[PDB]
Amino acid sequence: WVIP
Amino acid sequence: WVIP
Amino acid sequence: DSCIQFTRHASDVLLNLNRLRSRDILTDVVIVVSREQFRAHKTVLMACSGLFYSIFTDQLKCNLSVINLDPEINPEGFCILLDFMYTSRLNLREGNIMAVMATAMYLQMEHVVDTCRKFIKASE
Amino acid sequence: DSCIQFTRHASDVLLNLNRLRSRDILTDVVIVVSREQFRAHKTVLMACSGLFYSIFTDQLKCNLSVINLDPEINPEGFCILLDFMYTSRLNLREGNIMAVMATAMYLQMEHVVDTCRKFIKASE
Ligand SMILES: N#Cc1c(Cl)ncnc1Nc1ccc2c(c1)CC(=O)N2
Ligand SMILES: N#Cc1c(Cl)ncnc1Nc1ccc2c(c1)CC(=O)N2
Ligand SMILES: [Cl-]
Ligand SMILES: [Cl-]
Ligand SMILES: [Cl-]
Ligand SMILES: [Cl-]
Repeated sequence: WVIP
Repeated sequence: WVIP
Repeated sequence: DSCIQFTRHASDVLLNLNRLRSRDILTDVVIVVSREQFRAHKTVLMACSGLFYSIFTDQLKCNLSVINLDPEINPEGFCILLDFMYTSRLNLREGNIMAVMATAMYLQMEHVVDTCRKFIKASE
Repeated sequence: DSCIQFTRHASDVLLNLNRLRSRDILTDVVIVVSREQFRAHKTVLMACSGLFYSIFTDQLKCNLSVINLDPEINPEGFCILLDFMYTSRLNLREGNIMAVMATAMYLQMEHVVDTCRKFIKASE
């Protein structure tokens, strides 16, 4: 999971 | 396009 | 093999699947969550959810145009997860995390359940 | 928004769509290319091809279960492109490049046409  |  | 790969292909396919959903194009099922209804493509639902994969591979249920979810399922939680299925983006907030996690557990969406557990553990 | 994103989601969706195709699950159209037939999902075809997007948004053609391609279309070229649609992987070879490019032009798959043009220019 990432900060898009 | 890339070499996968 | 000796194939070449187009990096953005999978993302572009999903973006177009979401565009089709928004315009109600070739949607083939309505998911009923208490008083709310959500139109979708069976293939996308199966590709994202262990529960939908099970439902639509069933010899009788594969032909249904309406699927009613358990009355304990929160419509907002379902909406957030349906958006995630079609975009890879999860709108996870303090106010919805419990509903999102319970819905992801029911829908059998392991990666969503995992990030919810991690965000909850960080706040305790 | 304040969303989080699951990097591998789009790729995992496409991998599952390809698994459904291989098992002939919820495929809703057969593409006929001279003596050969290819089963697929209309939504995936539309999401990858300007030609299929046009065909299946047509008020009459959207309901067809069989689509016959132009007799000049090479089945191997079509097969390579259908595999690309479901995997992001293009099996581009000296022996098939001309057929792949002509098929990609017909199907309106701009990125494939672009890499074919580039590979051809490098060999001249
Ligand atoms: N459609 C399809 C499908 C196929 Cl074909 N093969 C394997 N899994 C499929 N989908 C599916 C099954 C289980 C789970 C998910 C998706 C996400 C998750 O957390 N559990
Ligand atoms: N399905 C869908 C779709 C939608 Cl909804 N919006 C926009 N394009 C869509 N698909 C589509 C249209 C044109 C082309 C491609 C795909 C690849 C390419 O080279 N040209
Ligand atoms: Cl029904
Ligand atoms: Cl997931
Ligand atoms: Cl027909
Ligand atoms: Cl393309």
